[PDB]
Amino acid sequence: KESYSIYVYKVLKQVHPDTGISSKAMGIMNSFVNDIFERIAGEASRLAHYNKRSTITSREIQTAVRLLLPGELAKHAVSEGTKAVTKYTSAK
Amino acid sequence: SRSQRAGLQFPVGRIHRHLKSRGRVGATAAVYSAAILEYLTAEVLELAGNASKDLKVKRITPRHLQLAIRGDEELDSLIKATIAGG
Amino acid sequence: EVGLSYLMKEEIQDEEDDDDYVE
Repeated sequence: KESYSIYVYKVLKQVHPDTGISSKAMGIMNSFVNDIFERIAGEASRLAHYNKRSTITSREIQTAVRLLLPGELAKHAVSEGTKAVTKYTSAK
Repeated sequence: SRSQRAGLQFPVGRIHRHLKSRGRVGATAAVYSAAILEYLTAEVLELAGNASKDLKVKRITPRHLQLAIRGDEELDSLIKATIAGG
Repeated sequence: EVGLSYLMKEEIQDEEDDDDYVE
């Protein structure tokens, strides 16, 4: 487990600039991030176990997202992940 | 930073170290993971904050998070499967 | 610390003493 509160709060300021969050709601959001990330990371690790030298790249995360997220959430998440990787490889 | 290069708020470097802690692990796997966690966080917080606003309060509480998730079949199914263990 | 399973309680009754998260 890792603390993601600062990041959850930065995103809250983007979406609802003048809205706060209670301590218990932030605890639930930290559990949300950690638990979803554990499922993503676990599925990516399972897929990488099939790779000759166990390589993990964005493909294993994309395939995990498609398996784990339902319908439109998966479509949007894939679009967000692909856009972030495109930005990352194009920039320094 | 890797997060700035990716246009993200979520911590790409820390996520990359977590993936390595569990073979070559590309930084793109950490960028893609941070992007999907940031996307899901933004969707949940926006819907919960809209429930807070409709209730004429100034903060998100666990009940607003529950109202958000219950009002979206995809978020409800994702949380149900996460709690179940997939 | 609050588990994600908190969301699957029949009906969450918000705690009066649920302090504000502080940046």
